Amino acid sequence: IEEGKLVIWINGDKGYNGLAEVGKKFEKDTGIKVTVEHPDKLEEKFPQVAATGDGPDIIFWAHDRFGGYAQSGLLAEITPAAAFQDKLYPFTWDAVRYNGKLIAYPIAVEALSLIYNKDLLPNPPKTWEEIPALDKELKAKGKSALMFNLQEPYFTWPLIAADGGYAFKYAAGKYDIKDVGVDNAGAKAGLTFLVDLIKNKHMNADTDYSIAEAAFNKGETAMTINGPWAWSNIDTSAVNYGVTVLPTFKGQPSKPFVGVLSAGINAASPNKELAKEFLENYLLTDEGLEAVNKDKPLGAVALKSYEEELAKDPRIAATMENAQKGEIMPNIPQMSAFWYAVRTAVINAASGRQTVDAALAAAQTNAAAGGPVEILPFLYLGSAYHASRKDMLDALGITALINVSANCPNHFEGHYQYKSIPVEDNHKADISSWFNEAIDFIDSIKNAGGRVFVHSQAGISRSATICLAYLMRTNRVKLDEAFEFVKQRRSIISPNFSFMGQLLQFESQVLAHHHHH
Amino acid sequence: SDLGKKLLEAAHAGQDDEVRILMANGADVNAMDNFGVTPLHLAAYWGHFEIVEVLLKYGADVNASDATGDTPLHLAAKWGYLGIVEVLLKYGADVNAQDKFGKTAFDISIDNGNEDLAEILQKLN
Repeated sequence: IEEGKLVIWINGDKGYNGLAEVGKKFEKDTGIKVTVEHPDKLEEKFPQVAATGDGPDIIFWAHDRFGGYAQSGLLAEITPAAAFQDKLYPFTWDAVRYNGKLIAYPIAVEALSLIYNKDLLPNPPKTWEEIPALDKELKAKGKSALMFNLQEPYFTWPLIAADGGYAFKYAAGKYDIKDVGVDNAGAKAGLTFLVDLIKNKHMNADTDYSIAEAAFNKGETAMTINGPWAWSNIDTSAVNYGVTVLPTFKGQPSKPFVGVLSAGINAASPNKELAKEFLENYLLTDEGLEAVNKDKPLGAVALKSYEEELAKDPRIAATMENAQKGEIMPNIPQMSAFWYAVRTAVINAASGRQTVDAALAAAQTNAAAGGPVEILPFLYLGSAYHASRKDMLDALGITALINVSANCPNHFEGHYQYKSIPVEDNHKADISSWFNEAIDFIDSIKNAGGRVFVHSQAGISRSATICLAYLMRTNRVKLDEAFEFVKQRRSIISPNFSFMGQLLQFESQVLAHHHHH
Repeated sequence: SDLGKKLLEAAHAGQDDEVRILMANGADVNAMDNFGVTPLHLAAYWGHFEIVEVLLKYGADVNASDATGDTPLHLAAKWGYLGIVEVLLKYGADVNAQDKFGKTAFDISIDNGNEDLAEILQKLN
């Protein structure tokens, strides 16, 4: 960075020019230049440049990414006074707590709401259960009741969590990374209702974000589910719309995820005291947030005094009400496993590829413990434990297994095609003489439209070796490139030294004639 | 397969003649999508009496349960479709079949306010 100046990164979908305007007032009062940038994919650029010791002094992002930044020591701890904290709602400070330390200033509160077309539906439904009957009426007039993104679990979570689902359990100031709540009775009930909506044709499993927004903004559907970032496009569409509390399910509030847009101070910044003065005395004021909100709406805000003004707008009152009934997104790194696990579960349940129970059972284990890893779209790697979990194999679309062991059972014959490679995990086993047969089996399943799960006992030596051999042969790459590729995706792989020898010998066999092209 | 998918769509959409054409050309009247939903399920849910009739005439399973436990009688009872319910029963629909919540068609009709149909179902065992 650079001393005596402040550099701020904030996403391009935010009021960055209102923020820049607050910086100019700071510069006018102090002489301290403030520069606001909005790089593409800044949430990925930040961890790279900040580990160097560069990047912005201040980064704005939803609080959930900030736990990962704080794990890598990329964010400075802040210690605002109790008199300052009391200016903000207590739950927003909770969202920026990591390992007992505050690591950002809360700014705004973001939650999904029910957006409805007042001309098609002057009185929006209080419950999810009445939406099928509403869709019957509207279909009779060439419209539909409800379209929203079914591809991303962020958007289906409010229904799934309503009756008791949750991501990670919080207790005693800490998330329990092994207590996931995606396969409890409440989550099953919510996803079961979502599947009923789809299988009965009230919604289409292929509706994504763009499809739902276009249909609502063209007056084709009476309702959507979306956040404050979408209001501008609706404003342009001139649809006469309202924003309200989400429907209940079994009488329980829908429980959307809550994101707190937050301002973290780079641990490498030489301007930490300046950043704190800017954030506490300039941004987190009625006038500062008003300047940002004018540019692009923040939704609800963390500052009590300004939230009370903004809440006169019912769209913002509704955002805050849905947030009160929601669940703060856990800020722990294990959430990346959660998002992938639950994304797969919802897509599989919405397409009928898995039952609700099996989809959520697989996602539960994936999020709380681990699971088989994708190597290529048709090739997956894991353990004998995974080979006993039909729900976890089905979740990946597995149609065939290579059992690379002498002892491990085949649990599901007649559901999957099995291939046996009977070798031991030791220095005497000749695994390379099975390479061609394994590769031919993988390609055979691949070209029939299937997917292969390769496993051993631990999924770290015999099965990893077969996957490495497949990659080297199919892509004409060296051991070191394939190994790094697989290690990146299943970090515990560790082929025994004899297998590594046999793979290096295979490498010179695969590439012996490659230098001519 | 291909025709089965078109028959499912036409049964949902209420396209009488398309249903008949697809059936004449070999569409499985017991076709299933990934939810185990059949054309008779969709015709009953969406209120297409004539499509329900022709499907049953040519061998649609009146007691098929989809992957979630719903029978066609369950789906018709949700909306109080008395004509459809009557022809389902005539073809042997089981009034006592239970969905995934343990509810019969009678319970389902009350749960959606169709108590005129509940009164008729109550006299049946």
